[PDB]
Amino acid sequence: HDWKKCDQSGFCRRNRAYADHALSAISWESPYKIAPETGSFKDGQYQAIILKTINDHGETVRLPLTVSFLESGTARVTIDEEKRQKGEIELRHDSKARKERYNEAEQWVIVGGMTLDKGAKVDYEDKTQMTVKYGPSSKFEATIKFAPFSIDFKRDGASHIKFNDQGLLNIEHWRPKIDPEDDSTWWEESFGGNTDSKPRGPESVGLDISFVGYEHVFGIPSHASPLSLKQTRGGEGNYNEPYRMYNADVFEYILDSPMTLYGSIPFMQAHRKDSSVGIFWLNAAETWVDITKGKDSKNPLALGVKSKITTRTHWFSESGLLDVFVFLGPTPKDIISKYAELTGTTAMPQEFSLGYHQCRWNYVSDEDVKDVDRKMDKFNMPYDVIWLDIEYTDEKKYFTWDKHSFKDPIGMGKQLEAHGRKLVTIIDPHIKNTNNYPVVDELKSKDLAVKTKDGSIFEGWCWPGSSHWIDAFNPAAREWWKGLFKYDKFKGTMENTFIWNDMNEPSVFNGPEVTMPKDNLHHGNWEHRDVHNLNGMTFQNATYHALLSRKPGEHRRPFVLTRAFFAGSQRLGAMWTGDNTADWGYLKASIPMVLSQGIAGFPFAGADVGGFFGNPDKDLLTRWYQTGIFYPFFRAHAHIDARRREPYLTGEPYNTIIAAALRLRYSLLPSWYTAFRHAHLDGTPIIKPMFYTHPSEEAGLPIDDQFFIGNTGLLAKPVTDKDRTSVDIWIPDSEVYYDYFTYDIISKSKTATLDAPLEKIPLLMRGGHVFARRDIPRRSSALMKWDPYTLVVVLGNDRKAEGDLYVDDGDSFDYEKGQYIHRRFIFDANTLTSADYEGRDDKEGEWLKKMRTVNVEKIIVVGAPAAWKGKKTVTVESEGKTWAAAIEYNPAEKSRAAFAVVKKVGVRVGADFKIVFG
Amino acid sequence: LPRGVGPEFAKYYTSQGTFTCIGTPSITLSSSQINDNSCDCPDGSDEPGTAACAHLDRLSPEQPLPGSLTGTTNTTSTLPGFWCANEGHIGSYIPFMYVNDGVCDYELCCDGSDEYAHAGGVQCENRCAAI
Ligand SMILES: [Ca+2]
Ligand SMILES: [Ca+2]
Repeated sequence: HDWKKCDQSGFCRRNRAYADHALSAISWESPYKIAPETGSFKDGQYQAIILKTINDHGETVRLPLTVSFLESGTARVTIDEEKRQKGEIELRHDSKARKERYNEAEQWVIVGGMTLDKGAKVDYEDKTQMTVKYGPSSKFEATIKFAPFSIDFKRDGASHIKFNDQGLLNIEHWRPKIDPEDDSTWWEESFGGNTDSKPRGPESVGLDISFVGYEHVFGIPSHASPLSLKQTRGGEGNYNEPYRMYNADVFEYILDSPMTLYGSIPFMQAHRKDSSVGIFWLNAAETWVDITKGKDSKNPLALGVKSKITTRTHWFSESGLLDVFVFLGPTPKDIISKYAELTGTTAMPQEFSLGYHQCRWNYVSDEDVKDVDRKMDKFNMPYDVIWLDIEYTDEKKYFTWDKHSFKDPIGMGKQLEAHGRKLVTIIDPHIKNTNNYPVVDELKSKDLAVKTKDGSIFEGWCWPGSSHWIDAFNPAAREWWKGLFKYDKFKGTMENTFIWNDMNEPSVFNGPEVTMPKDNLHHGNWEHRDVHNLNGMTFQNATYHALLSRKPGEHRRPFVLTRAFFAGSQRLGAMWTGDNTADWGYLKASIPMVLSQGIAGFPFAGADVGGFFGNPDKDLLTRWYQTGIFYPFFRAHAHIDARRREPYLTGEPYNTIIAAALRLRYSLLPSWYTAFRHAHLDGTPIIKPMFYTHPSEEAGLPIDDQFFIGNTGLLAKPVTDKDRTSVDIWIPDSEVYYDYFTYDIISKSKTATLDAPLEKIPLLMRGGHVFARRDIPRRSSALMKWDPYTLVVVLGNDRKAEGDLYVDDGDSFDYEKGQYIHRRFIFDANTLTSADYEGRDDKEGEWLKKMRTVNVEKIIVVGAPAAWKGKKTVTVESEGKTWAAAIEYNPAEKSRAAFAVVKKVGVRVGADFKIVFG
Repeated sequence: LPRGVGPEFAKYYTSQGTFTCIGTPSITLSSSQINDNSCDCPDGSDEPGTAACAHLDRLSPEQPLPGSLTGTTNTTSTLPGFWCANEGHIGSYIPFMYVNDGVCDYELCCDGSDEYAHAGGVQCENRCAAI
C-alpha cells in the first residue's frame, strides 16, 4: 500500500539526473552519432547505425536506427541495440529471461497504417545531414543530422517537433557487473517488501521531444489531472514529479497528481491556434514523462531578445525499443484519426451498453437483484444492466456461483431478459489456489500461469487469498480462457450475460506497489518489466474473444469493461476511472479524465456515478447523474461500506430529477449510438473538447469542463460545484445557440451565464445541425428498438443544417456486410433531405426488413423562418410517392426562438426523402 | 370505442367529425387524429390507444408545448393510462409507455391489447380467461 516516487525508481532517477547534467553543462553534446556511410534510403525507409560513445577512451556501441515514412504521412523512428539483437550479452543469476530488447509491443498494439510511402524522397544529403520529403504532396520534411544525432520534423515553413534538440537521448547499453557515475541503482533494488533481481542491469531508453511553438500539450491518460497537462519540474502551480504510466491499483487515489493510475496510453498531442501535432511512444514498460515550458533557444539570451515558447518533454521507459510515431496533423481530427489507423478504432458496442448500468459492491443474492430490478420499474427509472461484483462467487473462485445466495442464476437472468435487460458478472485474472477447483488444476497442468524469476509458478495474495495469475500473453492461455465462458461450461450464464474484467494491472495485494515483481516471467520469457502496461489489455483481449461465440452458430459483439488498459484497448470494450470518491472535487475531475480518454483514442469511458468510496449527499448524487448521462460509459457503483444508493432511494424531489436525467440519456440514444459509429469509423471522439471542435480558437485550448456530443451540436456543461444555481458557459464561436429545453436564444464567442438550479441540466444546441432522438420513454433501450424517431433541425445564421443517424441490430457483425442504415440529413433552402450517408446502392436481411415499419414521425425546426407563418402543410416525397404532412408554426416569443413542428411525417427511416417547407 | 379508452372517458370520443381535447378544450381536432400516433392534444387525450403521448410526463425531458396546462411536456396527462378491458378477468389501466414496446404486460393487461401493433413481431396471447 505504497508507490514509488520518482527518486525511488532507479531508472527514473538516472534519466532525471542525465537531464540535470545535460542542461547545466558547457555545450553538452549528445554522445550519439550516425555513421553516415552505414546510411541507406529505399522505399520510404532510412536505415543506419548510430554509434554511442560510452567512455573517454572513445569506445562505441552500435544502435541500429530505422526511420520509416508511412503512406499516411506519419513517421516512425526506432532505435535498437545490436549487441542485444545478437544475443552477445550475459544475464545475471542464471536467468532464462530474453536477451533482446522487447519488440512485440507492435504485435499487440498495431493493426494497420504500416504501409511505406514509396513516394518519400531524399531532397538534400550533405555529409553532416539529410532531409527527406514525405506526406501528402511532399509537404512534410524530416531533417536528420548526423553528429550529434537529431531529427527536426517540419511543415508549413517551420519545425514543429524535434528529437534530441536538448541532447537527452539515452539508451542504456548492456554492461557487466564488475569492480573498480553513480551505479547504486544499476543492479538489485528493493521496495515494498520485494527485491528486484535485475538480471539484465540497466536498459532504459529516453529522449527529449520538443513541441516547437506549442504552449499546451494533452494526453497520456490515465491521470487525475487537467486536460492540458501540467509542468513537472517544480515551481508555483506545477508538479514536481514526472507523469508516470505504470498501471497500478492505487487505493483512494487523490486529485491533481501526476501519479499513475490503472491504465496508460503513451500518446501526446500539442495544439495551438490552427496547428496540431503529436507523438505516440510505443513502449509497454514503466514510463515517465517530464514536461517543462521553455523557449526554442538553448542559450541564455540578452535582455529583450525574443524566443518562441516551446514545450519540452522528456520521455523515458525502463526497457524495450525506443519506438516513436510522429504525427504532423495539421488538425486535431487528423492526429486522432491517424493514431486510430495505427492502433485501432473503437469497437462497435453492444447497443445496450450505452444505457444506464446499475452496480454496487455487492448485490447480495438473486433475490436482491430481482428486487432492484422491480423497484426501478416501480419508480419509473429506466435501466439496461445490473452488475454483480465479487460476492456472487463461491469463495472468490471465478466461474462459480455462491449457491447459498445465488440459487437460481438462470431465473434471475430470465427475469432481466423479459425487459431486454442484461447482467454483467465480474471475472478477474487471479485464480484461487485451492483444491476441488478444476480451473486452477487446468491453469497449472497446461502451464498457463505467470512465473517467477526462476521459472516456478508465481503465487500471491488477492481477493481469494492465495492465488495464481493467468498469463494472457500466452495464446494457449487465451484459447483455454475462451473455453471457460461457453454457456454450457460457465453454468448459470446465458445470452444476456456479459463480463467485467478487474484487478488486471495486475493487482497483487502483497506485491510491490500492489503489483507483480518486475522479474516475473511471461510467455516468450519476457520479464514483467518489459510488458507490464500491456498486461491488462492481454486479459481484456482474452475475455473479448471468449464472448464472440459461446454456443454453436453464435457470432456477436462482446461487452467487456476493463480497469487496466493500454493503447489499443479501444478495440476491446470500455474503461472506467476506477475507485473514485463521493465528493464534489471528484465529480469535477471526472470530466477532464473522460475527455482525455477520448482524445487519446479510447473514448468508451466513464467514472462511477455517485463516487465509489463514501456516501454522497442527495444534491451531490443528483448532480452526478446529470454529469454521468454524458459519459460514454454510464454506470453507478458504490464501495462495500457505502450505504445503499440505488437511485429510487434518494427520495423526492431528487427521484424526479434523477429520472429526468436518465430519460434524457435514453431519448438521445440514437445520437449517442451514432457518435460511437464515428468513433468506430475513424476514431472520432464521442464527446469532444473545445480544442478538437474549435482549433481556430486559442481561448478554447485549455477548457475541459464542457464538450460537444458527437456530431449533434449539443454543447453540455454539467454543474459540478456544491450549491450552484448558475453556470457560465464559453460560447466557442459566432453561431446561434439555443437552450435544449426551452429553445431560448443564448446571448460571437464569450461567456454566457445561464440559470442552473438543481433540477436543470445546462445543455445547448448549436445552429447548423440535425440530430435524432426518441421521445417515447421506455423501461430499457431494447423496448425502444421499434419506436419512431424525431429529428431536431437546428438552424443558425445561414439557414442550413446537416447531421446523421446510424442504426443497426446492435448485436451482430452484420454491419460488416452492409446490414445497417446510415442517413445523412441536410437542410438547405426550405428543403430537408435524407440520403444514404456513404451513397450506397444494392440485399436485405431480416433486421432491415423489420426496420421498414420504423419511421421518422416528427420534425422540429428550431429557428424556423418567419416566412413559414400561416403555411399549414409541407410536402413529403419518398420512393416515388408524395403526400402532405401538417406543420404548426410558433412565433418567437420573449427570449424563445421561433420553432415549427411537423407531425406524422410517416416516412420509413431507411428511405430517401425530401421534405419541402414554406 | 377507440382503442384504450376507459368507460368514464367514453363520452368524449363520439362525434362524427371532430374531437375536442378533454382537459384543454380550446384545441379541437379532426376525429381522424385520434390514435393516429401523433400527439395532437397537449393533454395527451387524442391518444388513448397508443404510446405517442407518453412523453407528456413530469419525469421526461421538458420541451415547450403551447396549450399545455404548464406550457411544457412536463405535465400530467388527462388520461390515466391505456385501458385494458380484459374480458374474462378484470379491467385496468396500464401506463402509455408500456404500449407497443414489444413486451406483453400481462399483469394489468391480460388481454394482450397493449401489443396490438405487433412491434418487432411480438404476438401476445389473450390470457384473461385463464387468470
Ligand atoms: Ca393524434
Ligand atoms: Ca407492452
